[PDB]
Amino acid sequence: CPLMVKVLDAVRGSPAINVAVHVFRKAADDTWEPFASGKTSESGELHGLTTEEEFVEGIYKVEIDTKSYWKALGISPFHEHAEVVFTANDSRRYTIAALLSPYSYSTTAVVTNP
Amino acid sequence: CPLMVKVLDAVRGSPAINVAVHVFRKAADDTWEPFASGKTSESGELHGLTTEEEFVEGIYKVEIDTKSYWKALGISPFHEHAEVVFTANDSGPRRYTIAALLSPYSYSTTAVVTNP
Amino acid sequence: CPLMVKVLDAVRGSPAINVAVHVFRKAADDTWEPFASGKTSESGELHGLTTEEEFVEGIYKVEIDTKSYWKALGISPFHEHAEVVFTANDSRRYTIAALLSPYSYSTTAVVTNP
Amino acid sequence: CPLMVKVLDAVRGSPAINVAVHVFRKAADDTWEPFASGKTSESGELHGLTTEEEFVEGIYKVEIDTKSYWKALGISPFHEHAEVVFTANDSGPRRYTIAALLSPYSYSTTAVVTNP
Ligand SMILES: Cc1cc(OCC(=O)O)cc(C)c1Cc1ccc(O)c(Cc2ccccc2)c1
Ligand SMILES: Cc1cc(OCC(=O)O)cc(C)c1Cc1ccc(O)c(Cc2ccccc2)c1
Repeated sequence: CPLMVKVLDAVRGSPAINVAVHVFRKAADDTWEPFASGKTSESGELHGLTTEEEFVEGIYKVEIDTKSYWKALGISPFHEHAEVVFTANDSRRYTIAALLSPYSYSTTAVVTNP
Repeated sequence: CPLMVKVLDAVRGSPAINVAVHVFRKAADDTWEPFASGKTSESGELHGLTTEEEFVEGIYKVEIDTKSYWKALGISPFHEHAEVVFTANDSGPRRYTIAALLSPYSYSTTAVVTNP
Repeated sequence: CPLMVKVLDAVRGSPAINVAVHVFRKAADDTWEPFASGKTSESGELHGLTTEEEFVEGIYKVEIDTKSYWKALGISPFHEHAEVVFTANDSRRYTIAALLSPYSYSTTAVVTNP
Repeated sequence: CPLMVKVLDAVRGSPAINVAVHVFRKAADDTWEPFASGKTSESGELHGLTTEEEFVEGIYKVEIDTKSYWKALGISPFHEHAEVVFTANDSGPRRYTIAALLSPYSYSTTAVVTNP
């Protein structure tokens, strides 16, 4: 699929499982419209968010509900969520990886050619 | 000061200089209200965004304009910005440092929260 | 396999391909002895480093030749290499992930139960 | 001072305090010679490790004792330490800040290199 999300937990050294993830596309009036969502699997992965036909060029936001995830582990977190905003440009499979800690997160993009 | 932002460049091993930073606060009607903004200095620091009086409890969004930064350097980066969103001062006033590390296709953000 | 290495490139947004990786186990006299090595694949992965029988408890070092990798891209790097040192403890597949930038690197461990 | 180390804790959103740091320099015979060592302060900073005179060209290793840090907090971390290895002063004297961010199963390290 053209867009995949992979989330890891830096405290336990494991995939971040059952993390809610919502994806939005920016519309003509500059608001975010829901596009896709899911929960990460047992391997911290979220596949089948979209298809090639639907994933057109545009500005996308991937919002990862980190706060609910830490709350379920009984750990006080800093961030309300993690939000990754990017332009999808035709020329390409996107993997958005995120590494979570209660007071920090990192995100990287892996952009590859089939 | 109660809120400070520090930005580094992981390609150039230097502070990220002249990076625009915009801070918003969630209003009663659930919309983002403009709160303060500024530019990182030669040391990659942004001080003086706010005051103890003005920086009340709330949900804040710190948006770091990573894209314009990379573009001025001739790089086409992945992200539009780096965005940090947090509830501030929920148990009384704290001092927040938002530290960000930038690469063209990655960023990290961390918070240092201390009680004066 | 019990030990896997995955390396990403934060400058290009891609797997880090053809990165030399050497693994060492700490011996009784506190020196590092070569244990395994390889180069990352087209997907930035290095599999088949060791087997369950051979990967006993001990202190391991994973040395990732980041400097040669940046040099091949024509980019000046800071670090001589990236070196991840850990205790492998029985109770477990280890993924060591690393995210590379010329002046920074991060590494995380994903430790999972088959 | 020419070499400074700054350490943060990503679990506690605070400086990493009382972290041991050992610095070595590669000798002529290719072995690591002890160069300087110290403990991070209440701000997670380690200053005064060396001087401009003493900090000559060479390959240096900065070893941050992350394991003892986590253990004193009751965590069993993954890594034995965080180790940064770099050629220093190859085009003349520079000032180096080694910044590290710590989680039990992860760490990041970055370098800020400036020309006084
Ligand atoms: C907050 C701060 C105080 C500080 O005081 C030292 C000084 O400059 O005198 C120095 C620095 C480089 C910093 C910023 C800083 C420290 C560690 C660090 O890892 C980072 C960048 C970072 C940001 C997110 C994830 C990993 C790294 C910045
Ligand atoms: C481990 C892995 C598995 C994976 O699925 C395939 C597999 O499990 O073999 C896909 C990816 C991109 C990865 C690597 C990865 C996942 C999350 C993540 O945040 C990072 C980057 C990172 C690495 C170290 C420190 C901070 C951030 C890499």
